Amino acid sequence: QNYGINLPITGSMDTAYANSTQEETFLTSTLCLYYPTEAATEINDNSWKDTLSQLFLTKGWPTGSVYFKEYTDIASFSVDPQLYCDYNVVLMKYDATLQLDMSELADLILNEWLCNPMDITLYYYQQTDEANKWISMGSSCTIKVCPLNTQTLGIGCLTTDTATFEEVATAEKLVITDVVDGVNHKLDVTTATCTIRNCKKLGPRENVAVIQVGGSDVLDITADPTTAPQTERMMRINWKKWWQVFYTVVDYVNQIIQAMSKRSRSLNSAAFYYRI
Amino acid sequence: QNYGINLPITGSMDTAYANSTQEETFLTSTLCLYYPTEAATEINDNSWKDTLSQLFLTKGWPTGSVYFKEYTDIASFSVDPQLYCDYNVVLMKYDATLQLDMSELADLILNEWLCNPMDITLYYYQQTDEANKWISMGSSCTIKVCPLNTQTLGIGCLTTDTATFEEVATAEKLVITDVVDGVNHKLDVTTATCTIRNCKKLGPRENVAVIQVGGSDVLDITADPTTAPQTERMMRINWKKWWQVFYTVVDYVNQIIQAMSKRSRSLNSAAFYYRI
Amino acid sequence: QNYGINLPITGSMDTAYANSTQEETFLTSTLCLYYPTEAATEINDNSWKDTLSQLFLTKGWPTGSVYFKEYTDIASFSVDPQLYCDYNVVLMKYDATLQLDMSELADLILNEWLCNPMDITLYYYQQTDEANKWISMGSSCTIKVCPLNTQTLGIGCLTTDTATFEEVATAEKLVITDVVDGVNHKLDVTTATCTIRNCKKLGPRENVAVIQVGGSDVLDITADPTTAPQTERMMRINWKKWWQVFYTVVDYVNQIIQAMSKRSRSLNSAAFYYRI
Amino acid sequence: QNYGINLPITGSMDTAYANSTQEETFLTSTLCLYYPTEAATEINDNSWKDTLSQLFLTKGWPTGSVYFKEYTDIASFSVDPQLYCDYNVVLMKYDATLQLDMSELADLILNEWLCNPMDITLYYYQQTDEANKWISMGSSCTIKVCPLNTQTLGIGCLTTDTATFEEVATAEKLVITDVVDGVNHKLDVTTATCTIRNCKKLGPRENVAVIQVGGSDVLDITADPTTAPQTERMMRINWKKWWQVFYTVVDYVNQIIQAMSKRSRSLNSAAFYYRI
Amino acid sequence: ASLIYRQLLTNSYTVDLSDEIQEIGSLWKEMQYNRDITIRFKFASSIVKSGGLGYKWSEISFKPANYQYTYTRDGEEVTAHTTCSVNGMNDFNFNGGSLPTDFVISRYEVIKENSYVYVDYWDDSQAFRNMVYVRSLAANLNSVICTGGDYSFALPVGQWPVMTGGAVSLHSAGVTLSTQFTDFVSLNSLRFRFRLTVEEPSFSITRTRVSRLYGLPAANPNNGKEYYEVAGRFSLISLVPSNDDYQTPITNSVTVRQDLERQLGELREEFNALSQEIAMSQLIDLALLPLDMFSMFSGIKSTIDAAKSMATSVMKKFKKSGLANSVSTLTDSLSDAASSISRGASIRSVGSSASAWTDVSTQITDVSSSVSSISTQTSTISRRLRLKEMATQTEGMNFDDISAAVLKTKIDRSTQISPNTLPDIVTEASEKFIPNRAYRVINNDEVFEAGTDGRFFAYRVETFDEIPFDVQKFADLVTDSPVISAIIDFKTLKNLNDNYGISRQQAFNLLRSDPRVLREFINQDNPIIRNRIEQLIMQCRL
Ligand SMILES: *[C@@H]1O[C@H](CO)[C@@H](O)[C@H](O)[C@H]1NC(C)=O
Ligand SMILES: *[C@@H]1O[C@H](CO)[C@@H](O)[C@H](O)[C@H]1NC(C)=O
Ligand SMILES: *[C@@H]1O[C@H](CO)[C@@H](O)[C@H](O)[C@H]1NC(C)=O
Ligand SMILES: *[C@@H]1O[C@H](CO)[C@@H](O)[C@H](O)[C@H]1NC(C)=O
Ligand SMILES: [Ca+2]
Ligand SMILES: [Ca+2]
Ligand SMILES: [Ca+2]
Ligand SMILES: [Ca+2]
Ligand SMILES: [Ca+2]
Ligand SMILES: [Ca+2]
Ligand SMILES: [Ca+2]
Ligand SMILES: [Ca+2]
Ligand SMILES: [Ca+2]
Ligand SMILES: [Ca+2]
Ligand SMILES: [Ca+2]
Ligand SMILES: [Ca+2]
Ligand SMILES: [Ca+2]
Ligand SMILES: [Ca+2]
Ligand SMILES: [Ca+2]
Ligand SMILES: [Ca+2]
Repeated sequence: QNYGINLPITGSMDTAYANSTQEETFLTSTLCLYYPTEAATEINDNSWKDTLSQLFLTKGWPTGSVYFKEYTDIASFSVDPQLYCDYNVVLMKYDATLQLDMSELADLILNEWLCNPMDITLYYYQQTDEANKWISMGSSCTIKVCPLNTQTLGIGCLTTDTATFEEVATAEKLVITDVVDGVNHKLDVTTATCTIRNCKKLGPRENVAVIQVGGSDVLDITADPTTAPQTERMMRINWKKWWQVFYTVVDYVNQIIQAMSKRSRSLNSAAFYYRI
Repeated sequence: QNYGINLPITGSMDTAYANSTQEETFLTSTLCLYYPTEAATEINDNSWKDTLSQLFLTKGWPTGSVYFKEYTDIASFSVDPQLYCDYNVVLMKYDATLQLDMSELADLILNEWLCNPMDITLYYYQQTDEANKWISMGSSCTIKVCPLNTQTLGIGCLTTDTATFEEVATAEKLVITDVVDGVNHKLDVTTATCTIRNCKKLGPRENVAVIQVGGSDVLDITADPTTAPQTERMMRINWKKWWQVFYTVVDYVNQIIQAMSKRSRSLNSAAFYYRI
Repeated sequence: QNYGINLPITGSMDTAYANSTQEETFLTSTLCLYYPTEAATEINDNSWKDTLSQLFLTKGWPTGSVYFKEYTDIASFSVDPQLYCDYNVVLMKYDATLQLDMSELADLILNEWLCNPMDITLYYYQQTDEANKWISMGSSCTIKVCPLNTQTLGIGCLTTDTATFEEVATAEKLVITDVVDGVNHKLDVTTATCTIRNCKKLGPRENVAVIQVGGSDVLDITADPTTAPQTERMMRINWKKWWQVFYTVVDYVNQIIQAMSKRSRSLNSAAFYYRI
Repeated sequence: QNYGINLPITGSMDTAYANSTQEETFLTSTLCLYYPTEAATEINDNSWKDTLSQLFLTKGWPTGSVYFKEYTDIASFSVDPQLYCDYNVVLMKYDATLQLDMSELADLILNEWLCNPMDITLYYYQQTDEANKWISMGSSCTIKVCPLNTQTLGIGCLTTDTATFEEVATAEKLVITDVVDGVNHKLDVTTATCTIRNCKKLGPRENVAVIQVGGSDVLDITADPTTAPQTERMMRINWKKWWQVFYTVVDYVNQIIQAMSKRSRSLNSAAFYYRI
Repeated sequence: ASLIYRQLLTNSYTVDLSDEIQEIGSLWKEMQYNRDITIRFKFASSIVKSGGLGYKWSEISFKPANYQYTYTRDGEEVTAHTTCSVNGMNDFNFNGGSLPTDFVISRYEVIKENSYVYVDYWDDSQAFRNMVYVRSLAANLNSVICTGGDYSFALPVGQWPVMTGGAVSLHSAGVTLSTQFTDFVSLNSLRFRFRLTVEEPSFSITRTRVSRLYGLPAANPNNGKEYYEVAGRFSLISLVPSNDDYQTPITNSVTVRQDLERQLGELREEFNALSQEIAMSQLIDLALLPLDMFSMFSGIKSTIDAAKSMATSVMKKFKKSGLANSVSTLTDSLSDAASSISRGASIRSVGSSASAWTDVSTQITDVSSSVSSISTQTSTISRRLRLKEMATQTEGMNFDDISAAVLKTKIDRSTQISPNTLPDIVTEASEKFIPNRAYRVINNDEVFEAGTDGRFFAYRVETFDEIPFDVQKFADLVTDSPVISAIIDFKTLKNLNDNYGISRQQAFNLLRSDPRVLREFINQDNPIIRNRIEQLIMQCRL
């Protein structure tokens, strides 16, 4: 009712716990499963979606409340993935050659990013604080950056010649660039092929969980070298058969959802803070 | 905030006014000017963006805050319009032949919307409330509607024969359909060419203002025939050249922003909040 | 029961029992829809009237309460319009070339007119007050006026020569003539194909609403230049398809009726004032 | 007014009489004279209307208040007769062969009627009260009625064979049919040539006086066989020439209108209120 | 008047019994049509012969047959169409042997007393286009005799067996509405049932050990007759939509709101408007009636189909609403609490001892308003004291009585009735009528009071002064002792006592919601009680 105003909440420590709300949330919420194409290839069944839906119903989710989205690979999924379900679970296959990319993908879907546009042709750009990054996404991103001194002159680069710039990305379908804060950089990006945005990390995204299928703990969703937090929304499982992975996901859907929370930003209370 | 949304906020009617926050708002916000391509063509200059940014800087906007986005025309812009920054100003050129279309675009971007997918191939659909509409957009929409009775038989239209359905749109890049509430409708839409969603009007959108370049007051941002409100965010100006229009926008940017409100920007630039 | 006298009515500003039943309107009153023939042409369905009756019946109007009337165009409809239903809605299409005509049409049906005969052959005519007009209707009304002086001789005209008469209407299906008050005029009218009546504007016609399907607000139901009122019974809607127009009319019929009131001249209360 | 219609009006039996209002009544009213064509033919003059206007002025009517409407004969005038002026005087020439028609015309124009459309092809029709009649007028109206029974079967007539129906009117310009009340009737009428309406007699008209030229007292404005009231508004005179009749009308306009009352002219000129 | 709700729940089992047969099965004006009809019909025969040399028939059975004719009715030449079919037939068989030579009849159908003959009948007359909304329908017909005729069998060898004899009398028993499926339209028709009675002619087959067999085989049931005729009269009463006394539709093919709406959307406003015209004392009189199923559902002017299923349709909708599930959850909680001394820990008591009536639960809790714990406890308890109302554990007249009285007086007045509107308007009314309702329990000249709104009050009967509310005593009193609905709840009682000094007996009766004192106070036009009952009625807003 009172939107856009932060009112303190003064609950008491003695009020009794309420009954479980898990069943009601399962009845009123929708779940999205994101998996790679090789999963559906290995499973090799035209009705596996229906079987998984029936099993989820055995776990309490109403029929039709679970959606199964497919993506080719991590690179294709990193092209502004749109996660719209109340609860999103991304079955991300591990690849030792695509560690950073994997992290980048996680860093984009496990967090909240307030993004404003970037016209590299018009203005120079600097990153104000540690929470500010430059997220670029599209068919192929090649970001070259020229730091500028107080004399708006390139440092180790010429403003006029982009060949002297410094390469931070190459043919990337998603890259999060972190440059030194408080320095104006001239940017040369393949704007025709991909778009760049100045994005502030507000905080975690609670409705998105990432299950790393195979590998080890390699995700680093923080630009800070000193911190590599493995949050409760980053699971890891060893696998041989994709049917096993999906049975594990459906069996422990309770635990997976417990690790997640309703998107704080997408709900009525967030009205005139950012949305809804 | 959210737990305290349903709490009172009490204020004395004698509290001193705070100093003007216009300067702080300009120093901490971003402005987007949406203009048609004919504006850039008629201006016929390659540095006009830089000149406008400098003139805005004269008006208090730091360099890098003002952004310029070009759209070909109302029809193309109406296909899932994106509102990128804190303050959005849309210069809509008036054509007497596209009045409704203009209205629809305004009704899309001057109001908050909560949309859901519509599987027109599988289920029949109803509009529950006067706030409920069907917003469809894409390359080309052609919506045919068949009202049904309690027995699922059509009325004035055979359910199987789409040729008997009632046409409400044809090759529309955007259309907001409003059928009689409480009646089930079978929908035939060109799903290949355009997507339809069941949307609910939540309220006004404060961060989007539309300036109608030439013409008269023709916008109708409410489907109710008895109401044709002209909110403070719907401006109208007369023009003979586009440079005069842009200078008028720059000079009176303070007034234009005054008609708009902060905190209405969302992470996503989309024109609606999508639930699936 | 006391019909010829205006007796004061006293009420309490704190009176309780503010009951209501809009359903009484639906079952007791009849609705009439007046639309142009081109609407039926575009719809091109032989049972669209039945479907619209069904949809209205969804809103509480029993079958047989809603009537649909066809008119070829604004000019043809303007020839002695006869609106007899309890509630009248006229879907008037906008034509930029026929502004005044539309205004005249609205001025004829949105107001209450007390008209007396005019014998231009026998008598000269004045307009006593601001509410006095000369309304002429027919297949082709051509009115020429010669103002006289206190000596009965014409001003800038000869009473014996109609060629000098100042033409004020030419081939009009309907025209409302306003001349200088307190001046006798000789009128030359095509009595064979046009009847002219000396009319007084008593007041609003509560039970007639006009929905303008098209362009901007242009109606001027007041002869006074200084005022161009836009009453609640003058609606305006943007359109591209006629099925959409009729669906908007049906879905918001409750608001359209709310903007109207029972014809104060058509109930037993008004008995022996002018009519029933 | 309407809110105080059902309120008492109290008057002392000693309030002083007001001065004569006939002069102001003439100065603020209009008079209509309805006469046959044979009247003008016998007069055989073009300026006779002007002379009658001047004579009326000598009797106290401003130039412009007296109007003369010409009708061919009683039968033709009976088709949707129109009463235009504040005071209406109808000079009906008596013909011994048209007594009923004369009565019918009188019954139509000396009384207020409230009428509804009659779709004789879709409904059976009852006459609920002695005040309920079926008034049909047109170029030629032929009414055939089949009284049904409680089982919706014709009595003395085959409900499907119109040839067995009962002839109550044949080639009538106007006819007021009165059938037994409480009986459902199946009607077949020459709908192409005439319109039939279900009418209720509300009361006298008080502003229409019928002067019967020649003959005897034959008018019967009440369908009740045991009443032939002769109201003050139905007068009778003897004649040999029409100029004498018109001079009598002019010289006794005071007495003629003393029997009539203002406040009864309807906004419409029609002889009946209509409710569709 | 609350009894009706209970009875619906109590009778809900029969609803299931209905569904079975159903899934085995597959203003207004009254106008009369008594018509003298002549049903002319006939049977058809399906004679499918088996392979071999033709000595064996695979089947000789009945087949529905259509007939058209014209006859005179009250001087009208009326064209009639009929369709005759049979049901419940006896599959006799003849088995001359296992050889291909021997006469074998695999299965031949004979209609006997256990069979039925159905005849759809239609004509182009008026009566048969007015029968869309039917009040009553009943047809009488003279019985007819259908005799079986000869039918020789096509054997190329030896004597030709002949199927002679066989006869049954058709006696009219029941007439209903039915449909005839044409190419492009669908016709409403009258379907007549006929019971069979075996008759003296016994059918036998020659060249066989078959004789003295009774029935009517399907071989030649027409016996060469062009048609079988029954003459009679059918009485129909049709409900034609009319909004005026002078018009009457020739045909009733009009659309009603329920032909287009399955979820009543605006009838809620109709009910809320109807609430204005409710009298107060007479409403109490109606609320004291033990409104049973018959009383509740007898006065509705229904159609032929609607009356046939009103009670069970209402009950089908009734045993799904929040009220029924609350009753079920209360019963399950009581049974579980009685069923195990194991989980007194899981349940937490706001009384001396554990009871399902006295348990605290989810209560997501409302930080919007500063709420005391006692308020939450009392509200949670009162929300089950509602089930006490609907468990015959109350003493005075309860809010459910008022809800039922309002429901009855509104459904009778409401012109919107249909086989789907009365369901979901009785149930949703019981769910949404008087949502905020208070209860009181008396003990040792002290009254405890709770409300679903969270307001609690303790006071003394002799003088209405509030007392420190003693939770854990109100709970023990309310779990066992009679619970009284607070029609005249504390605030109104104190106002009345202060302004209209009431006697000890009057206060005694008002506390226990005695109808007599309530109606006597209403008849005195006492503003306070009238105001309270007005609030209660306006709360019955659906
Ligand atoms: C409440 O909690 C109990 C204890 O586990 C559980 O059995 C029950 O289903 C929960 N929900 C409700 C509505 O009682
Ligand atoms: C506000 O403005 C006043 C006067 O312009 C100035 O003295 C003051 O420092 C400003 N800031 C605050 C917080 O009052
Ligand atoms: C009325 O008539 C009387 C006598 O004829 C005259 O004196 C008077 O002025 C008139 N008017 C009024 C208002 O009395
Ligand atoms: C208005 O409604 C109230 C309660 O809703 C009722 O008491 C009253 O009688 C109604 N009508 C009038 C005319 O007071
Ligand atoms: Ca990357
Ligand atoms: Ca370099
Ligand atoms: Ca940085
Ligand atoms: Ca890190
Ligand atoms: Ca459009
Ligand atoms: Ca159609
Ligand atoms: Ca709608
Ligand atoms: Ca509007
Ligand atoms: Ca001139
Ligand atoms: Ca004109
Ligand atoms: Ca004038
Ligand atoms: Ca004007
Ligand atoms: Ca006649
Ligand atoms: Ca006859
Ligand atoms: Ca009669
Ligand atoms: Ca008589």
